[PDB]
Amino acid sequence: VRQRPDLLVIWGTDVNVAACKENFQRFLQRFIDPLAKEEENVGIDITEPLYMQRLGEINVIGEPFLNVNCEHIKSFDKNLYRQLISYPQEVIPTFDMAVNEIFFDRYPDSILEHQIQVRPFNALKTKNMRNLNPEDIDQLITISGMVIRTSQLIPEMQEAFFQCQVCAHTTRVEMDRGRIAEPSVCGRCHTTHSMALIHNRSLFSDKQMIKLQESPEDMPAGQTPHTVILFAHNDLVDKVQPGDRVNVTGIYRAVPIRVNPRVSNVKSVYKTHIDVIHYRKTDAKRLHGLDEEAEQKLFSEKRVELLKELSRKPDIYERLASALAPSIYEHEDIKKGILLQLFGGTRKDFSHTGRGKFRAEINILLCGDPGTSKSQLLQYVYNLVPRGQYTSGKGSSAVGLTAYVMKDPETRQLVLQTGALVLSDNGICCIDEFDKMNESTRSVLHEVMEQQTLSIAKAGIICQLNARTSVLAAANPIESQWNPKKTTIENIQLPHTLLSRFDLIFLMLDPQDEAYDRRLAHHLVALYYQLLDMAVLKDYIAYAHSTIMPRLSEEASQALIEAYVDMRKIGSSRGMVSAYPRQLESLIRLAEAHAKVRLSNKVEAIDVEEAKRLHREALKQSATDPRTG
Amino acid sequence: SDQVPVGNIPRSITVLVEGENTRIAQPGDHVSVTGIFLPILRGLLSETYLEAHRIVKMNKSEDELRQIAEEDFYEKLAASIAPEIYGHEDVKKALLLLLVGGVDQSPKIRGNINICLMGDPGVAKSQLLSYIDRLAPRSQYTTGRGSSGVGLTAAVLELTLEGGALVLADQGVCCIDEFDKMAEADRTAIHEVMEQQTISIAKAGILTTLNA
Amino acid sequence: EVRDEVAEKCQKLFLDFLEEFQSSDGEIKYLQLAEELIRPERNTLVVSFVDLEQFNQQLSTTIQEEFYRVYPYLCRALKTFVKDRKEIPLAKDFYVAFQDLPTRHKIRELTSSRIGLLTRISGQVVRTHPVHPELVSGTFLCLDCQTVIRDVEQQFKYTQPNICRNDTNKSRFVDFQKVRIQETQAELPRGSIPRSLEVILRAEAVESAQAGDKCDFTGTLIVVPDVRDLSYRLVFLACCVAPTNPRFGGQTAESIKNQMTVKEWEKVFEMSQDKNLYHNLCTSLFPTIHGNDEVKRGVLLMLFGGVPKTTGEGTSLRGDINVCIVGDPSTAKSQFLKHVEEFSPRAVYTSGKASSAAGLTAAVVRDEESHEFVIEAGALMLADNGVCCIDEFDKMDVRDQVAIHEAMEQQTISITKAGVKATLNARTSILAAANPISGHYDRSKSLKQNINLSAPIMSRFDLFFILVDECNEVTDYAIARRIVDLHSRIEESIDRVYSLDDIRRYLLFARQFKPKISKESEDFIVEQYKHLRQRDGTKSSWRITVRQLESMIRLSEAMARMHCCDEVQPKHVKEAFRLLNKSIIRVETP
DNA sequence: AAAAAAAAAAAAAAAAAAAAAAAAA
DNA sequence: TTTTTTTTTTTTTTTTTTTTTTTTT
Ligand SMILES: Nc1ncnc2c1ncn2[C@@H]1O[C@H](COP(=O)(O)OP(=O)(O)O)[C@@H](O)[C@H]1O
Ligand SMILES: Nc1ncnc2c1ncn2[C@@H]1O[C@H](COP(=O)(O)OP(=O)(O)O)[C@@H](O)[C@H]1O
Ligand SMILES: [Mg+2]
Ligand SMILES: [Mg+2]
Ligand SMILES: [Zn+2]
Ligand SMILES: [Zn+2]
Repeated sequence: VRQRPDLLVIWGTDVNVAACKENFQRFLQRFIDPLAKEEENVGIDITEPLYMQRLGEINVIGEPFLNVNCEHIKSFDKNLYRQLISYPQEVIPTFDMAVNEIFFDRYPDSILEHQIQVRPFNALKTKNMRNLNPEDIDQLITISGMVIRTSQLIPEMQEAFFQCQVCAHTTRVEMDRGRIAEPSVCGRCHTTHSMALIHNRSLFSDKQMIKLQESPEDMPAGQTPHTVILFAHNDLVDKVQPGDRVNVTGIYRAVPIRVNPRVSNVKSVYKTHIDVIHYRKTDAKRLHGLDEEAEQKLFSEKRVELLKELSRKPDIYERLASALAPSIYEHEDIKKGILLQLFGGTRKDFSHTGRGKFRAEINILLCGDPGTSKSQLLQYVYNLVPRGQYTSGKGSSAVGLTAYVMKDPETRQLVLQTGALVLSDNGICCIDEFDKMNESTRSVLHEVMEQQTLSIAKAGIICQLNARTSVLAAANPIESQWNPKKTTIENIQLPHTLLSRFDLIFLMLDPQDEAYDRRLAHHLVALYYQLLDMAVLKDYIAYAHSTIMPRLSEEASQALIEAYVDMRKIGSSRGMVSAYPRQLESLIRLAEAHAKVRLSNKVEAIDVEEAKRLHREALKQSATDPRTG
Repeated sequence: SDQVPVGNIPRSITVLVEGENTRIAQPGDHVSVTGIFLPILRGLLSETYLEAHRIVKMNKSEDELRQIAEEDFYEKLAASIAPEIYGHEDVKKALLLLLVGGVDQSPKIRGNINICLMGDPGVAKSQLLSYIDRLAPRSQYTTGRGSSGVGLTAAVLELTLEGGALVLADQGVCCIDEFDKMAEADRTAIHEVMEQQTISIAKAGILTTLNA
Repeated sequence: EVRDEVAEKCQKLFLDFLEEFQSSDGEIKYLQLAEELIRPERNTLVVSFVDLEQFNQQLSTTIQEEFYRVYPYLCRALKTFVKDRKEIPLAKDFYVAFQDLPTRHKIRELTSSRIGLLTRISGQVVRTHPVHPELVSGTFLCLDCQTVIRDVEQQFKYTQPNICRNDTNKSRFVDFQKVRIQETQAELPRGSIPRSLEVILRAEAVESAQAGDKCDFTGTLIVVPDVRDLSYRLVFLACCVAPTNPRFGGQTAESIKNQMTVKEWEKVFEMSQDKNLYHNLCTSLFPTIHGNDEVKRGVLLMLFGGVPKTTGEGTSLRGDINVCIVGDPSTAKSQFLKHVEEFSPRAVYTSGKASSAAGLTAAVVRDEESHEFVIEAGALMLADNGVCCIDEFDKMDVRDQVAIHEAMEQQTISITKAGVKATLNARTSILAAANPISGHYDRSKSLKQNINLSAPIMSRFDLFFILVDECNEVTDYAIARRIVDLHSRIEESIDRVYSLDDIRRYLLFARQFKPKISKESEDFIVEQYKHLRQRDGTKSSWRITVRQLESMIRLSEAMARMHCCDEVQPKHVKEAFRLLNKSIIRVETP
């Protein structure tokens, strides 16, 4: 029975242990979700009770956890839900006892390291924590946020192993209510104060401190963002990395603080923190994170066959492209590029080659006048993918974009903290107003775009943080308008080296077309008075990341070589963006990305042709000329 | 500012609100507070504070139909914006819309209206800008480089986060005077606000995304 | 007096293993190892855990799951094993060092469940604190009754006896060094800073780890305390330290030779006699980089280096060649830097503006445990007797370029900070990558104008390699073919004649050679320098001065070192002259 | 007129030297 | 009651970052 540090009326309450126990057992034995959707619950025989199947899964795998959805209790029994939310300390042990009794009644010969402990989650979301009140103290709450930082493991004692200094008699005292009762008298030889505590022979659990930024959906006027402190105990340590977006369900704890870390006097004001009970990484408004892809049992066989059938349609690429940001009108090439960025290229291992890491992400630079719908795409992608980040040029600095050092104002220790770029390690960094960026902070992006690492060497520590980010940059033409009198490269106003890093530079220009203006006006007005669903695109991308690992073929290789030679000839002009060897690599990624859309698992002529076509359409190479302009 | 002595600076006093007096006042709110002036024990020198009892939001922060139904009611509000400013009939009618603002649509497109009064010296640009400050519910009037940098955006000050004029002016009207002579970084920050309506900071000690 | 029966049985079985285990020959190997335990400065016996598993599996399992509570008993068993054989001092103590633990754990896996039990981890050493004497058990005097409480065991904290039963000269001390490590790059989870846990080393293995080394630590995770409050911090106590990737399977030339195995020496000697070893090394070290033979040769000679020397007046003759690479983007410069970093040991890679002065040269902090101060080694120091790869050199701030110039000038860093002065040694070669000013190399200007490096920085760069991106179709076709072949066949397609480990061993062996300069080679050098100066009589990318004679001498020395020769033949001088001449490029103009 | 490099401001962290108070016996 | 170790506070300095300013194309 692993003790959980997270945790007739008992006292001043409305709960009797037997009543809660029986009610929870009943709920566990006869609960069926009526509107349960087969896809929403994968690998679960819907007709039969859900949580009994959960217990069967526990028996099979052995994970001694039961993710119980608080909404299920809410629907089945609101009084039990009230008891649980109001008194998590008392209710959760009762639920643990109930589930253990149920799971040892059936399957009486199962073997587990410890008993099974329930983890309520999806409690009624607290939109903004600031709205929390002292009346909401020591109660279960669910919030949503982004993890700024996670601290190293802290070992917390649970059993003190004492030994007599004289006779060496060993006894194990157990934590009572946050304190350990030192024997003060040996039981063996009866010598007084001969029992000394022994640290390394004692028993310890884990405790991890996580500083988390909340994204409250209720944002009153003038309210600044809010960061809070979470504690993860004995299994949830390092279940969330910095940058992860989580829904944290836990007990709202308020604890005393000593005016000094040494004197016993405490301020009248407490300070609150959450003891994590459950992490939920799933969100219906975003794609699947890397962890969700990692676990195999996420796609029901029917859903897998549905995705396979989708991949066989000729318009799979165009259907997927049309799905991104439906409120943005006829940006087909740009949406295709963003799709290829979301799919990403093959992650290859080049350690044996002695070459170092190879960038498999895709960086897209949208160069266009401020009027054009540039920032909308960046914000949408930032509000679409997980582990995404956003920046606005002059609002950032190099150190803040890479890493810094600060005194943690809860342990008073100088620790290193990550930057915006690192937080999006396996996500996307949307750099808006890229042009309005001082060269100092711009210089950093070179390594993050080529090596995918960030080698800091500062007094604090010398080390290289791995950042596999994909950069989605947006830039304005010099003079804030794409005057057709100046050449392309001159108009972009960025160093050639940097533009070489980007594998897709989309020029968003305003063609003075009456039909386009009329259609766009229709679209915008319709929007002002108002497909392929999210649930299918999200699953398609997750599956493609999980399984598809495209490998180049002979014809694809030959086509790539010829395309690179043609690019070198074409871009050899004066004003056009010159083509470098680094561009060939870009094509590969793009090709692979397209090969990943079709679930081909092998790049062939069509994929390379599509990559070349998309690259040429970008930069408007067809609409350009040797006399660039 | 109307009650500071001639050669002095405004004085600040501490107020400890509690119970049902919390979450009633935000930064920048003009408030009349009736409480008790009590000292906190530290000769027996003692600091002071106000134990809040009644908080009221005053002036712009404060919290018949026949004329509103009139056809000319639209003109009347316009003509009533800084009446001492002669002429500029059209401009005031445009500023009126800025106070009212459009309507946000979330199919997310902002519903605010941004009006820039550019002109020659001494054409009452500043007076209208000052007048809007005394009228709009939530507003901030920043002039040139007097309140720049962290004056507009937020800063980290346990370490808390303090918002600038934009944050204090969130869901309000930030009256910026001499926008042309503003610090280049500040102009870049505004660019985000008038399109994104947020302030994305990634400085050394700051990594957030404010709501402006 | 309650006896820990488990510990006693473990001690008995361990002593039996010590006095019974036999090697392949059939002799008691650990008896022979203990034979050396008599000599002072020797109180640790290294016992391979594979042997322990082979002899008594149950004992090995008990030790692994109960390492901390039995380690004192293992030490006692060793003390009995040695005492009865020889005349070791009675007060002398002995420790047991385990190695070759089959499984390794990640720093992120060090949960509380691993406390007080055996485990091996891998990490990168960040810095090592000084060595101190540590009190394990001594004597205590009561100031109330003068009753001497004797041999109270300290648990990582000054622990007076809790109650009276009613000095130094009579105490036992053990070496103690707190060395800080951090997580390796491969183990880093997505978007997380590396974890650092200060491991603690004791007698014998008290300096086996140096800053910048990749080391495997075998030992036990423990808790240290930092009415009373029980605030605990995790700390690793290591009974043995070894390199994560040993260079040799077994410092002077013969010592290195014996350090190697028979097969490694066979390989090294075979390649030393391998004619055309120059091209073989060039190809093997850079299989994926097409062409650019001159740059490959330059970095190879850099990896070998020259022969440092000291003048009669005390002047120091630089004996390590630096290299710089300048040219158009996508010319595989950062790839050369990454190749050198990933290949060469003691090779440290940095960036232009990502490194400050202190983190790039050195820093000082105060030891948390004593009155002395420890020195945080910057990037330049970790490259000592190695290489420092500075990518995007031109972007580096002047406040840092001054430090790099100082390091190149006198090989040393002088610090006067935080109450301590120090003159530390930095014998590092510098491989720089600098973008041409304007982002493209202009062929109609001297090298001085094409880059934004200060004149002093360029002056002491032995080799400048210009990589212009001529828009030739044949070269583009070849580059595309090589890149596509690489990306099509990832693991294969790289047939390097010598494995990177073999080249590492050969480099470490050859670095010890100190070739001479015969009279014939001296005359050849004189004539070659005459001709190279006559070259500057069209214009070259940069003037030729005596520093080029120094570079030619150093390159000839490195060339001699490559073949493990003992005297610089004229052929080496010819090759160095040819390479340096090619490095000079004519300033063509309409 | 705008960008690059330098200088200064300012804020946070560290040393530390000394006077006073609370806990221990 | 009398010591002692801590607690503070009161100055001062130092280091990193940011911001502001100066010089050059
Ligand atoms: N159209 C106007 N009607 C009334 N007063 C005006 C007008 N234009 C300028 N003024 C007067 O000029 C003075 C300064 O105006 P100010 O707002 O500083 O001009 P600006 O800011 O446009 O340069 C004010 O006191 C105002 O009374
Ligand atoms: N001659 C070449 N042979 C093989 N690959 C090359 C060659 N030139 C360039 N490349 C490829 O181009 C890519 C980008 O080169 P990189 O070193 O980043 O340019 P820079 O020197 O400007 O940093 C590298 O990954 C490298 O593989
Ligand atoms: Mg004015
Ligand atoms: Mg480069
Ligand atoms: Zn006893
Ligand atoms: Zn005594």
